[PDB]
Amino acid sequence: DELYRQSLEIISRYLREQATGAKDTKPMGRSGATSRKALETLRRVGDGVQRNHETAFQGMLRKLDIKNEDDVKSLSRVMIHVFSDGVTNWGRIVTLISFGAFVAKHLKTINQESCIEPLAESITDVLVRTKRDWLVKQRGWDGFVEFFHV
Ligand SMILES: CC(C)(C)c1ccc(N2CCN(S(=O)(=O)Nc3ccc(SCCC(=O)Nc4ccccc4)cc3C(=O)O)CC2)cc1
Ligand SMILES: c1ccc(-c2ccccc2)cc1
Repeated sequence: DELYRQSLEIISRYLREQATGAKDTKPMGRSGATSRKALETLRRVGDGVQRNHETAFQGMLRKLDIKNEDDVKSLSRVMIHVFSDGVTNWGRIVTLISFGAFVAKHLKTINQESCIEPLAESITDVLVRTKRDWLVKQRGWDGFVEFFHV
């Protein structure tokens, strides 16, 4: 599925870039022009959310204590249910991705870099399994870039 593949492309690249401090220069797939604009957006908005909500993110990180792939697996099963409840908006979706980047930075600190790709997959699974129809209706990643346009 195309939407899953493009979402994972953006989400995995943003989480790994936040954790390592280096950009991925490997080519993107079809819709690469949109994925580059989505990453430019996440570098502005996602970095901003992590800074402005640092104390809440630290509290959530400390309580969840994600330190391995099994932790990511267990948490993704419950978060598919939690993320399905309540209103859907681009603010909620960028906060999920921003929290993923916050966790990815912590995983690099505890020498668990190998857990960033499964984390990006679970973030993508949570997002696409619960919001597929909303994402499609809101013009997908083009809609995301348009909503946060400066
Ligand atoms: C990849 C994986 C490791 C699986 C993963 C996936 C998701 C997350 N979650 C969820 C998404 N957020 S959010 O900040 O985007 N958004 C939220 C943050 C907070 C809240 S307040 C209410 C949560 C609560 O206390 N429920 C609660 C408390 C006790 C019992 C039952 C329910 C709700 C949301 C929201 O979107 O529903 C971050 C934390 C973490 C890790
Ligand atoms: C239900 C619906 C939306 C949110 C939410 C909104 C903004 C940022 C993070 C989560 C939480 C619970």
